[PDB]
Amino acid sequence: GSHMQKEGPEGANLFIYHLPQEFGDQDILQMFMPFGNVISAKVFIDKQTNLSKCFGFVSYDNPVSAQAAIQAMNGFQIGMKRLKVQLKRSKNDSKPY
Repeated sequence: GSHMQKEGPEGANLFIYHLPQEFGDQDILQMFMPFGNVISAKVFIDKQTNLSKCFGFVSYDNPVSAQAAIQAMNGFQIGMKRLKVQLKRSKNDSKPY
């Protein structure tokens, strides 16, 4: 029934934050798919108050796919918002700055 949220395993760890107005949750499964398989996602943006967050996470099979997408989607802006992404570094915060 109730299961804990599946985070990426040993070696691949992908957090996608700061998605543009056409990127979003049912579409996260859509554009990342030919570079490798989906396992679980949800966007925690607290929808009723809109405090800066827009913070994400996702599960990819095995580490030969970590480093091959982690740099093709870094810094290329889509629209009025920019995408910044990295290997799982020590989790201390859930705000941009």
